[PDB]
Amino acid sequence: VSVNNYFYYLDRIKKLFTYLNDLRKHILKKYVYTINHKRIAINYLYFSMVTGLSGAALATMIRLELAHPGSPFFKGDSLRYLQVVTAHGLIMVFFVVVPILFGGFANFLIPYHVGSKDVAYPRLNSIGFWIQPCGYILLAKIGFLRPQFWRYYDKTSFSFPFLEKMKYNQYKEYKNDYLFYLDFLKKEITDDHSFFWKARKVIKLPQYSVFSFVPLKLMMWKTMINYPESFWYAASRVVQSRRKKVFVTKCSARTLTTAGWTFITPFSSNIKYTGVGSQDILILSVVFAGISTTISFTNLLITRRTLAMPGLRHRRVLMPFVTISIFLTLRMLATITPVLGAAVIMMAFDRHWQTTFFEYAYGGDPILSQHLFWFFGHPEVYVLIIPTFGFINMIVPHNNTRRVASKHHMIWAIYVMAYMGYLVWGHHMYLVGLDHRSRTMYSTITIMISMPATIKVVNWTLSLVNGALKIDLPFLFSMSFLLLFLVAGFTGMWLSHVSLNVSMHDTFYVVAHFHIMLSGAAMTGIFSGIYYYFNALFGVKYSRMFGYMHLIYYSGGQWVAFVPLFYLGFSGMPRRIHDYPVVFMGWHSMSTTGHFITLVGIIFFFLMMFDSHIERRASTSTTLGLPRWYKRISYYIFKIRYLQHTKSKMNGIPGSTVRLMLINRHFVEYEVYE
Amino acid sequence: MFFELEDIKRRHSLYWDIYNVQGWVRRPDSTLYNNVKRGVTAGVVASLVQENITALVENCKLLATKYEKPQNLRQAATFMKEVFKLENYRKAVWNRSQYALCIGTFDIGARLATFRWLNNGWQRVFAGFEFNFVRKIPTTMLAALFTAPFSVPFELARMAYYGDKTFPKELQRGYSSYLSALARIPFEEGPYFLFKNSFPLIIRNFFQTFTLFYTYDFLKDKASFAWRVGEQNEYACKMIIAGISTYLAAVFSYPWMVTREMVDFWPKVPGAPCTFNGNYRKAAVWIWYHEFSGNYFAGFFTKYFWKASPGMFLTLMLADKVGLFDQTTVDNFGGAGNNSWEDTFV
Amino acid sequence: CIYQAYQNPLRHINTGHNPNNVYEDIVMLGDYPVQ
Amino acid sequence: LNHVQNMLEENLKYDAQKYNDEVAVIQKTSRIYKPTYTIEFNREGEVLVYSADPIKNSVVYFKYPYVLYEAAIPLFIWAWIYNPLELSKNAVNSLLIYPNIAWIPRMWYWRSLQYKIQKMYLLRGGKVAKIETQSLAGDRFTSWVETYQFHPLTQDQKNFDNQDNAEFLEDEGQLKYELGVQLDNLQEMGTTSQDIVINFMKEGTVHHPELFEAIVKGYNIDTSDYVINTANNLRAREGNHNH
Amino acid sequence: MNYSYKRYWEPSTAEVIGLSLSVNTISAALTYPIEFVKVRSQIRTEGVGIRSKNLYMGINPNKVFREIHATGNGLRGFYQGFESHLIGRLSYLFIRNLTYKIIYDRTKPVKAHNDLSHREKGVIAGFAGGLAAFLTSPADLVNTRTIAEGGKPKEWRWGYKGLMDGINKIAATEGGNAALFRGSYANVLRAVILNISLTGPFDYLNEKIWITFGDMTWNKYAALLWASFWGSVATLPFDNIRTRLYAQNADPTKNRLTYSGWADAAKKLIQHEGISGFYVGFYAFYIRTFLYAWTTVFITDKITSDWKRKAGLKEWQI
Amino acid sequence: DQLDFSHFDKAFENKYDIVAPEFGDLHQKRAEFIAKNQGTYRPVPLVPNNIKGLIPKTCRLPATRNWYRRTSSFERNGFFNIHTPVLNTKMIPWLLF
Amino acid sequence: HHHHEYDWRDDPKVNKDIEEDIRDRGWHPETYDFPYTKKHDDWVFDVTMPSQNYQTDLTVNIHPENKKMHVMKQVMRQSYWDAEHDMAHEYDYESEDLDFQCESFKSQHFRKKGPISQYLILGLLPILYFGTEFFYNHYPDEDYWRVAHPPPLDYPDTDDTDDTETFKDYKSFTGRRMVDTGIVDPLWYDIREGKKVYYDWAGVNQPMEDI
Ligand code: HEA
Ligand code: HEA
Ligand SMILES: [Cu+2]
Ligand SMILES: [Mg+2]
Repeated sequence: VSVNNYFYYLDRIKKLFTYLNDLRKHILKKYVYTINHKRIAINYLYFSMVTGLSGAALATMIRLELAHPGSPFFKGDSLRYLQVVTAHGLIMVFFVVVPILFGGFANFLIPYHVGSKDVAYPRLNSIGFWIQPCGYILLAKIGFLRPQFWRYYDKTSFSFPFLEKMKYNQYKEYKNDYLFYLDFLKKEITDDHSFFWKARKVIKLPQYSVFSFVPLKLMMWKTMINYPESFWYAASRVVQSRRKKVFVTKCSARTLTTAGWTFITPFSSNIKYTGVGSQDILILSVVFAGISTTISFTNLLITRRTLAMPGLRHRRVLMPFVTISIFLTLRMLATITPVLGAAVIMMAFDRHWQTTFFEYAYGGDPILSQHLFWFFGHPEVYVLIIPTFGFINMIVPHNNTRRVASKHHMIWAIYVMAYMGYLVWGHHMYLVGLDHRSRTMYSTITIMISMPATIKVVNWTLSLVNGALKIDLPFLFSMSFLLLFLVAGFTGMWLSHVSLNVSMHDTFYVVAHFHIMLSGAAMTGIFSGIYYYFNALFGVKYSRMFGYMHLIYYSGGQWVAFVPLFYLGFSGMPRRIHDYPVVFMGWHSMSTTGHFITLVGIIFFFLMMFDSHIERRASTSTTLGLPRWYKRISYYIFKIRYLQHTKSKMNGIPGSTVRLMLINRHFVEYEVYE
Repeated sequence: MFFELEDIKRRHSLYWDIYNVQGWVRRPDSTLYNNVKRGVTAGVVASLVQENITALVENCKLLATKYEKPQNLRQAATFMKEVFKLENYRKAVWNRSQYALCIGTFDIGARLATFRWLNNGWQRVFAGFEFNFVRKIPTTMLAALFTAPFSVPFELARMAYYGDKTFPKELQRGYSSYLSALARIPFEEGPYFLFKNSFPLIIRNFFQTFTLFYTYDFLKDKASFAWRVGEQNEYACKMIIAGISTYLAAVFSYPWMVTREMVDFWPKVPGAPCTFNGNYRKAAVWIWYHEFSGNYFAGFFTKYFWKASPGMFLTLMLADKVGLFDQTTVDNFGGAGNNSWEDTFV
Repeated sequence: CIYQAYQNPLRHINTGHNPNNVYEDIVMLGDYPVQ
Repeated sequence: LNHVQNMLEENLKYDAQKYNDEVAVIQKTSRIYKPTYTIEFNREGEVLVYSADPIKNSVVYFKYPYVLYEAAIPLFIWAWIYNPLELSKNAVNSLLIYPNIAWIPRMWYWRSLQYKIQKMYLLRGGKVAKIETQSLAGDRFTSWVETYQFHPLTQDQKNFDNQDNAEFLEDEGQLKYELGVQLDNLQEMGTTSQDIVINFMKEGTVHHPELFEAIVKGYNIDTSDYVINTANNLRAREGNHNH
Repeated sequence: MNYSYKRYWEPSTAEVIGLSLSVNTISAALTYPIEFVKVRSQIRTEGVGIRSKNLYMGINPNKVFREIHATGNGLRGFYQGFESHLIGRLSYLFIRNLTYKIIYDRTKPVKAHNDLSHREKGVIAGFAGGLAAFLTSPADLVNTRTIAEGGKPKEWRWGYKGLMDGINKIAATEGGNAALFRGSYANVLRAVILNISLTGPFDYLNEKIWITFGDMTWNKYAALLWASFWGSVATLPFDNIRTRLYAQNADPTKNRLTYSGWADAAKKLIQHEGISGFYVGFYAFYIRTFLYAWTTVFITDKITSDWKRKAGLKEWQI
Repeated sequence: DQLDFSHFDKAFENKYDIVAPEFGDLHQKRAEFIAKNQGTYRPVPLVPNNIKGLIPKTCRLPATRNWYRRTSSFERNGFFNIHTPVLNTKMIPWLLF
Repeated sequence: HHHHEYDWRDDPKVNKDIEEDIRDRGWHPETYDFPYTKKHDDWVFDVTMPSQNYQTDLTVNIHPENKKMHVMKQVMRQSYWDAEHDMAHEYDYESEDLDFQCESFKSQHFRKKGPISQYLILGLLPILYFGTEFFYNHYPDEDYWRVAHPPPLDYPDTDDTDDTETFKDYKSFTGRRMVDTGIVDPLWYDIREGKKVYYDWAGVNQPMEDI
């Protein structure tokens, strides 16, 4: 019969609560404790997006600081500018590109491309995926957090008196000595358990023998009787004074700064030069990053050596270019990581134990630290730029339905470039003044490195030709990546000249070279691979209009921000400068505008992701299961299927004749009729 | 004190900064009356030109439907004279002049005044280009959204005034002029007829205004190097910028009218519900989801590009002449531009 | 597992492995299987 | 937007509906011609009708319209170089515009040369005609077109000639003039283009002329009496006197 | 921020009453169709709720307005509810304003830079609004009974020709003025929620904008928009419940679901529509509230600025 | 009866009465005539029939009389093709500059 | 498996409050199964190519330009997850189930889409985060984003701003001579009463008052 339960509302509430509990359990299972490679890669990609947003914000702040001569943004905080520059560099290099590329691409593809079940150590993969956030956060908080916490207008003098434990040292003597302790009780009170603030203002008050300069915020100790807060509340912004002078020193802690991406000794390797703070934080973050990189490299390389499929045991030519580049870069990272870790440990020991590991006085030499950093330096960039070439090569072959130009030659060239990258250490330290033989050897090795790159460019160009071009959004990104890589190679080759390098070492030319090589080529290739594999990663087809807008604004912004930088480099603008002469204002403003356009393009890409999520339409492989028409029957079948799918898709669209008639009769606004 | 909500007035202390010419400070010349007058003048001129061009084009189309295309230069001159001789063309000139006065008085001028009220404060760089290119991005979008539907009433009035003469005179409501129709029909059919599913017009106007304003501002700020590094005339540069902006606006705007026509002109399939269901917003969605983009761009040049793009170009040129694109620029290191003279000569 | 008994107690020595409000251990807190 | 009414719009909608309902893809044919000779189609079931080498019969290097601009470019080059008028830098740059555009007429003429039907064949069934041409870069492009797509033009080419009763050939079969014919839609390289005018030159040879006239008239031919020629005398991309 | 206030000059009670009357009349006239549509929408899905998924969810205010216009009365049919709702709005505003003015006169801090705290001001405003809305429950029911007859069957229609005729019919058929207070507690709760969901967020956003963007001109409008959104989110279930209650016709067979009170109405809505049933027409309600707030704020602020300038307060004091 | 979602009941009907025309009786009569004469009564704009110096238009002329070669073309399947041989030819010039 | 009972409010044809997604007219994702096995496309003719055999019909001509209208076939909308059933499918009965894979291919965890509002945040994430680093955090300084207003007259002191003294420097002949030299630009403001009125030519708004 009918049941009259008083609260169907409570029934529905119980249903909702059960839904919430089951949702929490399912979220913990498939998004927290999951060992799925796809889920781990998706999480890593989201974290990488967040980190890249933070890095782009740091870059935008740097660009705003450099926009106008006279330090309009940072207000002369040179230490803050240096910290922000180091933070941007580290977050983009060690926390954005490496995290995104390694985590996302490897986790998504190694299960598929290498054809292995999950990862070699799924527990380690999950551990690294969950561990990257700590370093991500740590490296991004240095610019806003400093040991000198008080503000420039913060009158720390009012509160620091309470921090002084030496004020009551006298009673410390009689704490364990009671024979004459009462004698100390016979003294006259002057500053015992009392605080007398000297007159902070010129008060001409004849009737007042004493003027209480005590903080008004601490008048009634009863209020402070239970407040579990420090006295800094009285010291935090209790004055209306402001010093809007660029000459006014806003730090007074000049030793507290950062030493950029490459730690430069002894400036970084001395407490007198680099105070306790950002330097130590960066060293610890580098140690953590090295541990995480070792973990990731073990998890990746262990599978490739062991978990290979029955047919992909040794013939690496069969694997995709992106996966081959992944394996090669993993080996390269496994090479230099121990050296980087040892160098970081030595730098930390010098900073905190004073081993004189960089002091020229009793045996040390900053050249050793510079050489170690460079031995970690050039291979890092070489490994970083490697995967994007494989991504572009994989994107191009499917779009043109043709075989690659020279797969074996390209693989061998990549391996040779990786081998050669271990011998360009002296190239980045040409001005350090090494032995002329060493400088000549370094220059000769640097010049010879371009031999593999030309092979790759020729192979890409040749594979792009004599094919069946099917233009997709991915193809335009690959073309943009190739165009960006064209200029960077020329800039690097020009910088390889000894005289030109001596004329432009550590300048805006080098800054432009580095940015166009990394920010342009690598990020463009990452975006291309994202668009090339948008379906498998997201499950829905991409949004054509917003994707085109992103590919347009992002490609233009890179050139817009790198052309003025190269122009200033030809004018000899020093790198890592907080301000410049007025002669550089035009180029600086152009670079800043380019950076803003790049930010707008990033916003457009985010809107593209949102639109793709709102679209919810299934994607169809343009190859239709036949990426190569290696046979006439295959070509005929592809043509027939394409014609059928076109006829089905072009259904309900008005016919050619009817559309022409309507278009011709469109104008229907006449004055007088018959 | 009067309603549930309250906007409490709170006093605050003053502020001081080193520089003072890099933010958004409303121009003293940016006043309501002056902005309204300049926008009205520019819009009226541009609308009059566009309407005269549209009338001439329609008369030429009618003549071509009546007589063969000219065979020589002399034949072209004769055909042009014959077309110009049309009393239908004269009546169209009068009606389009009325409609153009109405539209450029209320749509182009309104959009220009809104842009002036929204982009008055953004000062430029003393020795370069405006690096804060995203500062006015929200201002331009909001300003375009403000005046996006201002022209739909006049457009609907014109369409109805030219749409009733096609029906028999037994159902003719008069409409001696465009102004007469605009005066009578609102008191006859109700305002809702002039604002019934005007989404295509609203979207087209919004997109056109946003494209024109943003592109013109970005080009004027960024391309100054072409008039600074290179010693160009900058007048051909202004004209080229106007042309590029007009082409971009047309490309970004024609899809709304294309969707409206597809909803209202595609032959309906017997025995099925309407694919767009008669809202046409899905049409835009279909336009935003169509696989063949060109399918939503057919006849773009033929249908409306030759009728409104010249108006937009003329409006941009007239705005440049009226100086409505003026953005302040002061030396960030000299005199009024700074408050700390120490870090300027040492 | 609040108000929905997904888990069965007879197969679980220590009921309460997940946050739930519709379960109770068969072995009571004052229960003791003795010989 | 449908709230406003226009009787022109209503008539247009009614006409569109009528066209979509009545005008169908399947259409009956009436212009049918029965030839006066049994036709011996080639090994590929084709009978040749017109063979021509217009490139061999064209003035390529020294053309009428292109020569004037091609020579006048040096005058503008000299004027810009010597600054004879003593103008400004911007005026000189403007004067430099002329040389950058001179290639357009020559390119247009060369492209126009490609549209000439070098070879014409009729396949079995008398419904599709294969027209083969060669782009001046030596690009041999062939296309099959429907029989109904042809419409003759006048000898003056200023007005569309009547689809029937046209006399564009001599009595013996040779063409009376260099003829132009319009095709509504031609699928060149798979891409359909609308309203394209092709030309058959008088220098061509009208093999089996009668059917050619039927191809010119556009009427469908009754391919009843057909023989097969077993002679693979044509090679893959065989060299031709037209080059 | 406690001493940050700026109340150097104070308005008089009569001028405040007159300005409130004029501005509220203008704002209600502007928002009359919006309120009528929002009331009509809530009757349409009183037992169906939002059955659409993801972005399709909610009731299309554009579609509702299109249907209302196509009903045949056109734009002229958008003031039938406004005929009586205006008087009730004016009465509620007058009562709340008198109570709040008396309270503020009896408890204002001496310093013009010092005002009653957020909690105290909210309490006073909530008391005034609750009293005022408890006063005008009959007017709310009468105005609601007019618009509700359109989406309801003609047999189930109540048949009110306006304010006085509707009042007489209600006092006759429904038993008496006791039925006039059906849902009076709901109206009081709606006003109280409205009385406290605006000033807090408005002041918070205004101060945040002042700190982040200086004393810019967009601060007032941005704070108004944020406060309107927050107040609409807060009071949305209360307004829906009050409408569904005051709309309850006498004939039980003529009611889709029977509501014996706020608890019964909420239980039935949760059983049928669920939690999302309280978010019906949220966009339309927010639009109406924001429009009324913008009109009233602009008019009253302009009038007050003119009055203060006449009074001669300093440029910083104005 | 009510609250029985298995079969819909008239109590759930939300239908607004259609009182009068939305735009007016003139619009109603015009709509009636249009639905009655759609494709039947075809008014034509007034044009002077005799025009000295202008040969009357009698039929469609061949494409050789056009004053401008359009780029976009119409594929008979209903497509609006931009990539055409004429498009390639026109794109060859500017790319050279 | 299995499903619920009949409800007229759940039928879009009955309930008038259901808005039909024009991009999802012919597709009903609720009918999609894992793995999908519904055929939805085959060889279709008689749209532009007649299905009859007119290969050698001299009396029949095919006119591809006169194709009749057809029904638009919307693309397959992405599947929406039936969370409840999925919550049952992915549920775990701990310490009573062996860690083995069910033989059925239906046991494969097919990732189906759900609500979209979360991704909406990803649309505004680049903006919000930016504000988080610039507005909420007030980096690099509080005044960097504040409205620009110059300091008042002799505020905070004549050492930092001796504007009145500047007026004296602008009143002497030598400074006047400097103006004649053109090297020093004209005065940036004028001292009116005790206030500094910046002329409209200065391009800077009026200095904030001392409240
Ligand atoms: C992923 C990033 C990346 C890549 C791929 C490269 C690639 C190269 N780099 Fe470098 N480089 C950096 C990132 C990179 N670099 C960074 C970050 C620094 C600064 C470190 C610091 O801050 O100090 C740096 C610094 C740096 C310096 C010194 C700057 C300084 O003093 O510190 C030099 C000079 O020898 C150099 C050279 C090269 C060369 C010769 C290549 C070659 O691999 C590329 C050359 C290859 C080609 C030339 C092939 C292109 C093919 C063509 C056929 C081009 C010809 C085309 C035309 C002329 C049209 N790089
Ligand atoms: C790969 C590393 C990388 C990247 C991407 C960038 C990107 C940018 N960098 Fe730089 N930069 C460095 C590495 C990088 N940089 C290093 C190593 C230094 C020197 C450190 C040192 O001095 O020691 C440096 C120094 C440096 C300076 C110091 C100035 C000077 O030395 O005088 C400046 C100032 O303009 C600058 C500007 C920029 C700008 C404006 C961008 C813009 O491109 C920012 C645009 C944003 C991105 C390119 C990120 C993409 C955003 C995402 C969210 C991707 C996620 C989305 C997807 C899934 C694709 N950078
Ligand atoms: Cu290197
Ligand atoms: Mg150096």
